[PDB]
Amino acid sequence: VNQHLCGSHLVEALYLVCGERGFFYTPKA
Amino acid sequence: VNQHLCGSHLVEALYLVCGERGFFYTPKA
Amino acid sequence: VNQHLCGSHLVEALYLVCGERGFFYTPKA
Amino acid sequence: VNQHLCGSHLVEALYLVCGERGFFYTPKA
Amino acid sequence: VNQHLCGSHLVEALYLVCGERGFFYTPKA
Amino acid sequence: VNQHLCGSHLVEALYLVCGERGFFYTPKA
Amino acid sequence: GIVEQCCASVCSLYQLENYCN
Amino acid sequence: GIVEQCCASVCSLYQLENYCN
Amino acid sequence: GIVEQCCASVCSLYQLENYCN
Amino acid sequence: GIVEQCCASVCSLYQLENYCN
Amino acid sequence: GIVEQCCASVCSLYQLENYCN
Amino acid sequence: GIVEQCCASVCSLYQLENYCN
Ligand SMILES: [Zn+2]
Ligand SMILES: [Zn+2]
Repeated sequence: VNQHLCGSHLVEALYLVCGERGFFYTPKA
Repeated sequence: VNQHLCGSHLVEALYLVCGERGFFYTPKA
Repeated sequence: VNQHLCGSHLVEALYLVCGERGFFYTPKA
Repeated sequence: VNQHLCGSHLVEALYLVCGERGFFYTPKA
Repeated sequence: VNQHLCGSHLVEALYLVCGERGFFYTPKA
Repeated sequence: VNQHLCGSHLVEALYLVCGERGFFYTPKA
Repeated sequence: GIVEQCCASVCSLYQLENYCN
Repeated sequence: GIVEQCCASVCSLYQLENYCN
Repeated sequence: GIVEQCCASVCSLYQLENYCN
Repeated sequence: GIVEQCCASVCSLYQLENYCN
Repeated sequence: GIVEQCCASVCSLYQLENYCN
Repeated sequence: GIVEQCCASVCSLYQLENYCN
């Protein structure tokens, strides 16, 4: 589906979806 | 992918995955 | 009291209040 | 009802329960 | 940095920053 | 200050600390 | 209902219990 | 305190009311 | 159920789809 | 990008995978 | 104060420390 | 890495700064 994800919720989705692999969090500034 | 997901953590993986249809969380079962 | 609860926060309140019992999450679509 | 609530989890049960009056979280005690 | 923190997110920041010490959550009413 | 921070918990401490620059979460490493 | 409401307006944990099983 | 009663132990929504300021 | 398969066990995003209503 | 979008608009978990390593 | 502010406007973790005990 | 230093170990807000991109 589609998800409307902001702030800390964005990073949980990333923690979950990459789990194991790890990830980069790069917001625009 | 493949993680340990306990207590509230699993309910949150559930909302992300499921989104709009939603889910049932029946631990008894 | 009263709580203003949206998105994933709605589901945590449900995880807590039903705990043990389990629950159904059925948003309107 | 009756759950195991550790670390941040307990502070979140606290905000939901307590709401507007708020709370004190004094673990030392 | 600066953080825009509302509702339950406010209390997580407090759970983290005081950790050990504990804290008071006193919203205005 | 000094806490045990596991799984999603650490990614959340990361967003609060880091904020706008953001972070990398490389567990493999 | 539940979601609509808890978000749109306000809702107490008592109303929330109508959702467990 | 809260931790013992609630993290080691178990406690209900009822008992958290005692920590509402 | 879900808990065993996922908290004791391990499971993927794939398996959570089975609990989407 | 990611953040802008996932928040501003909407985003699926498939797009999200472009962020792991 | 705290809440009003951290939400309404912006607040740093340094200001937040004024809340522990 | 981060996990060991922080989940097995213990670490402060100070050490998380090292993972800020
Ligand atoms: Zn947790
Ligand atoms: Zn939120």
